[PDB]
Amino acid sequence: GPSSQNVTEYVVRVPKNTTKKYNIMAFNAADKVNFATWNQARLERDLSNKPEDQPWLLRVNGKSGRKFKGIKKGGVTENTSYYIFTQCPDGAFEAFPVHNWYNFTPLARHRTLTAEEAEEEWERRNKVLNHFSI
Amino acid sequence: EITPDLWQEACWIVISSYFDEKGLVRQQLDSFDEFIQMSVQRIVEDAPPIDLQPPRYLLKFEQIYLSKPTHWERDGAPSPMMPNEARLRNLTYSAPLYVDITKTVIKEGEEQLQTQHQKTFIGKIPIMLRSTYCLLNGLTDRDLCELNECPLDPGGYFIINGSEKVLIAQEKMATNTVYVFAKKDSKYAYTGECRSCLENSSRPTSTIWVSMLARGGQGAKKSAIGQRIVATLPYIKQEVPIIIVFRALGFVSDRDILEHIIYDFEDPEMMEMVKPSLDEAFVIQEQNVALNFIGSRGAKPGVTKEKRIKYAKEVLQKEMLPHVGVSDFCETKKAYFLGYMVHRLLLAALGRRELDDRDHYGNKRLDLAGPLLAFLFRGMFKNLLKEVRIYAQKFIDRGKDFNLELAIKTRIISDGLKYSLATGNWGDQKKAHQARAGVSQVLNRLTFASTLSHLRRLNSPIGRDGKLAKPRQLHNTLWGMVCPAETPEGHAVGLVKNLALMAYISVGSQPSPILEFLEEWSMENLEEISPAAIADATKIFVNGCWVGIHKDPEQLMNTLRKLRRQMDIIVSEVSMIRDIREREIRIYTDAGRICRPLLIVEKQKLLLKKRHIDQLKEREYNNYSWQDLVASGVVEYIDTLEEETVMLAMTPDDLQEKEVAYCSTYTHCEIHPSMILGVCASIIPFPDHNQSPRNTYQSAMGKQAMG
Amino acid sequence: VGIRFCQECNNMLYPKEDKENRILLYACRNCDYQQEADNSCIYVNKITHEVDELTQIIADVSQDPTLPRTEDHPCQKCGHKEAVFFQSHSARAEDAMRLYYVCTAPHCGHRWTE
Amino acid sequence: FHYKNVTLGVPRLKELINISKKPKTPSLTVFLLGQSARDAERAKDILCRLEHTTLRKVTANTAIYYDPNPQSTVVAEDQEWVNVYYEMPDFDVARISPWLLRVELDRKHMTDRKLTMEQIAEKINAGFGDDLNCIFNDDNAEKLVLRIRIMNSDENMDDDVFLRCIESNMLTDMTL
Amino acid sequence: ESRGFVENSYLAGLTPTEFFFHAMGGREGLIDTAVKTAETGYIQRRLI
Amino acid sequence: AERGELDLTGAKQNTGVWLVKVPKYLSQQWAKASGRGEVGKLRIAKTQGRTEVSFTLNEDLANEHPFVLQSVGGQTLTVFTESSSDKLSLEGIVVQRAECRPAASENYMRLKR
Ligand SMILES: [Zn+2]
Ligand SMILES: [Zn+2]
Repeated sequence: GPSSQNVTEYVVRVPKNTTKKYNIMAFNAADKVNFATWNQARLERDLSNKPEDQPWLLRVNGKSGRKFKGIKKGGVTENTSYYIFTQCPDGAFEAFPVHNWYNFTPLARHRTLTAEEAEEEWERRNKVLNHFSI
Repeated sequence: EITPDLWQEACWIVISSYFDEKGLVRQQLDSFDEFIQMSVQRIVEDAPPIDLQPPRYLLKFEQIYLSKPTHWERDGAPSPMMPNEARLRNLTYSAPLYVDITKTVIKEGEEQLQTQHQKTFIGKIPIMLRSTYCLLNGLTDRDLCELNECPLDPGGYFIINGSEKVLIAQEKMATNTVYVFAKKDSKYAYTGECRSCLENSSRPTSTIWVSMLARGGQGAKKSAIGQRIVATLPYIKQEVPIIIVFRALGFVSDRDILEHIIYDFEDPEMMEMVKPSLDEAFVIQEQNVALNFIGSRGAKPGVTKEKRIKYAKEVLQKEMLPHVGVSDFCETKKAYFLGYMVHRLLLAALGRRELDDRDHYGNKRLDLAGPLLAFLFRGMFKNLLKEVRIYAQKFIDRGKDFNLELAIKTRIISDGLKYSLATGNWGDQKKAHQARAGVSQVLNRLTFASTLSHLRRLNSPIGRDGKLAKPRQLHNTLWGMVCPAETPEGHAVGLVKNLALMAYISVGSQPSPILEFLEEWSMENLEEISPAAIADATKIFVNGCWVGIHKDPEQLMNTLRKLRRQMDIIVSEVSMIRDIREREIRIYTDAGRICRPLLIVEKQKLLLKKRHIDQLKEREYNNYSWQDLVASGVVEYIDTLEEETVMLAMTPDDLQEKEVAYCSTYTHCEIHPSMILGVCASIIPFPDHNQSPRNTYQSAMGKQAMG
Repeated sequence: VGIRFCQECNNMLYPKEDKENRILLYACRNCDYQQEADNSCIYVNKITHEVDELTQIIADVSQDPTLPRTEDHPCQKCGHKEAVFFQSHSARAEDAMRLYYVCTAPHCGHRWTE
Repeated sequence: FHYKNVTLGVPRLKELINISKKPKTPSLTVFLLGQSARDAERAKDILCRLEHTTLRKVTANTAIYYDPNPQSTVVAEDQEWVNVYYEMPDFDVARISPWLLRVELDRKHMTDRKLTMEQIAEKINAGFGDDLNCIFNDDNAEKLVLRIRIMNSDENMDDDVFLRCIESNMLTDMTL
Repeated sequence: ESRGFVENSYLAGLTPTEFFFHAMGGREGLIDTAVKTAETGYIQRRLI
Repeated sequence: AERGELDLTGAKQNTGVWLVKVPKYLSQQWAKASGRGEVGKLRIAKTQGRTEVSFTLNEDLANEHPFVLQSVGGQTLTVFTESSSDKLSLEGIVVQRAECRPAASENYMRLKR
């Protein structure tokens, strides 16, 4: 097949400017997210921190949809820059710089908790079972 | 080309090459040249500026200089002092110290006015004799006699108020590693420890325990669930469950926490043990309430909420494991290491790995003059900057101006070092009660072999009357690195010890060039990997820090050893351990490890051919010496830790002959087994014929013989 | 005997009992994902602890230059006539002076006691 | 130490000098009155009768199964004896607990103390209450197993954690 | 011979590995005497 | 049309992108990109049991960098943008990662020996 006998040569350019900053949006493979299920998405900087440093908040499907939180990686160009390489209709390659790395993870909308009450809970549990002994 | 049974004259011709170059007190002279070329420049360079204020001012230090030791006469005319006048006139042998300071005024007054005052006087540092900064460096015997000095004097001591002081190397427990003990008296059934210090930059060293409570806790409640893993962080009052401190770093989910702690989910025996750790920590199930829980009990109980969430943020960020990373970023590393610390505590409870040994001599480090004066110079440079502010603020509120040559109190560094050296207590003058005593005693000049046996002496800092025998008995690991026969009687039996003849203490280096080689030799970083590709990989540590994994360890180990054989890229003083069973690889570069050379052995033959001998008996007019012998890969320095993964032969002509043989995979060979004795114990004829306590008496008795 | 993780929130699935069909159900305590148990046993506790370390020793120990070797006992799976033997070197050292062997031929790794 | 364990010398002296509660090896020497002082067999039987023996010393392994019905018999071969009990079915008073506890014993450690699970069976009942119920094999079968369920009067705090608490409590507080 | 049995005599001299084990035995025998004096002196003072 | 609204077009197009790690000195050479931004040409040779990619510097940029292909498995990677008009857009999903290295980095041969 062409992956075995395939051969080719293409030109690479690195434009000194772009119309938009380029970032990486990373997902855990273990989740195997079906992007087709994403009818829509909202994407906003996280509000816990109340800008460029702000973690992202991703809300899939507008109103009723999924939600992820994206946390910035420590470094992205500390030793080596990361580039996005894109194929163009002329076959030539275009390279785009990676501005930032954000880590996206899934969120658990159910199961709310209040440790104040749960602290008393663990003590009571550590008391009732300790009582009525022998 | 081989050396058959000409061995008895061949082993004594390489040992002559060793002592002709190194000498007997290179221990002392090399740690000093380090403290004064690097360890002093870094201290002033890595210091916070003193921005202060309307206008505001700048001050920062750039470069340090020194001059040859000098004495200021009665009328202010300087002159170089020779070491002899320092003894006769009860002077002190020291050298002045300068620095470059730059001062910029920032008032946004449409101009940033900067100015600098270079070579500003600071103080005076003592100078160890025969160093690279002494007046006797590199002189010939015709000139050493002309200044009334002895050409045989070894050097390696200070002259302070006429006296001659010598610094005693102090022992110390190794840092940045995990040790598992078992206190059989207290509530804990197991315990871990890790003393951390971020590359010679912190006055204290933060220590963190990871305990586990006892099984026989009398109480029906805890009887069923079992023991709960606890942690005792620094700067907090109360114990903390581990799942709580895990969530304070993020990682609130319990599928993500239990993959930093357990590396393979086909193990039901371990997962059962960590289950009752979640039940009690199924309380703080979100981040901010967790920070409040740990933030509630500190050195200051927070009255408000935001301060506790602030207070708990840095203590968990700048006091927890500072050796991994202190930046507020890269907090996935502090999670893995804290996971490895707990994964290793469970292995000690299922009985899959043995507990660590306290007196195993591979867990110890030695503090020479270098790492001792540098520790004492920090506490007196901060103390010098703390009192430029007090003089600037009092002087800038009136708004007049500023002048710095009058701000520097020069008596801080001069009288600071000179005091503690002369009297011994390793502290401050108003701190004659909080210091460690017994360092810096007076050189012994009774006989010439009592002088040499003083510049080579260790000291374990445990008490001098404790009846516990295990810090006093002879460890087997002391083979070849500490003299077995020489020790004093009385109350200090086994507490002070002398090191063997060829034992060599390392000086230290930077791990930068090995890390840059490791990443380009197919080592996956920790961040960009999945925690399921960790079961069949060998975790690679470097200097105490987990820095990746690797799916092919042995080739790397042999390659590294081979590189070390020529020391091609690796300072020949780094040790590289690989333990096949626990499936990891360790690398060390720090200062304090104790080494000794051995002979490298290939398949079953030595690597020292005859071509190396007939050109080594000619060093006088050939310029071929010990250094050209290490750089050719026939000898090699072997640490104590690395000495557990090695197979030694005592003598070539007798242990490396094919037969029905003991072993067949010898990796090294000794030079002569007589180099396991100290200085005062190697003047005894036929000591292999006496009873053992007799050899101890003479070694403590030839130190007081007239000559 | 193993462990069960939830398929939604990736947590530990607890066992529960339903009074309808008399079948073990594994439940979660964050969400309420459910499923039935196939082996229908929960707890097991081995006190004999007679685990044969033939399942714990690694095949690369035959690269150790500090272990004794033998020409008497050859390997069965490959016929190599050189082995390397040692002791239990673990706990359960009451009557533990057995002698496990490992073949030294490259890429055999066969292990056996006697 | 050059001489089992006895304390002599100056530490024994200052153990006699003071009367501190803690001798480093308290030991009562015992002598025997009857022909038991002569023959080794009666000496060994009174030996075993004096020594303390708990449960975890006579067990091989334990397992918590789930039998919602005593005829389910999840493990394959215990159906025989549990069934020959089942044709003589007694104590089905309130319910039948779906939670089971199965214990395996080591006849080596059993016979050395001259024990068999009959006396164990009554005393694990007589001494703890009647909340437990023990059916057992016949010792002619090589492996000695006895199965226990909670008294179903409690089913008309989870019973699983309670059964694990009881399991972890009986093997150390046995007092055989 | 690998765990401490010295099979020579003081007239025929010891081999290195035996000279080390002999040193170990002597060392412990040397520590015990250092402890004994203080212990016995103090206890006798109390009793008297 | 809203600030927090993210374009999903790239993803929904299943648009693929390539990811390449580049040394700073080369990247510093690249900030001096020739002409509009051209830096050179990429050469790709695939065989029945070997595939070779490399990049060659522009003659102007000069006044061979082989690629090491890296796996993207274990973590799904996509690229998302922020315009100078602050509009947000997803350009694509990462179908390749790589790291060009200088050829014959000195001794390595010595360290193999
Ligand atoms: Zn769940
Ligand atoms: Zn084989």
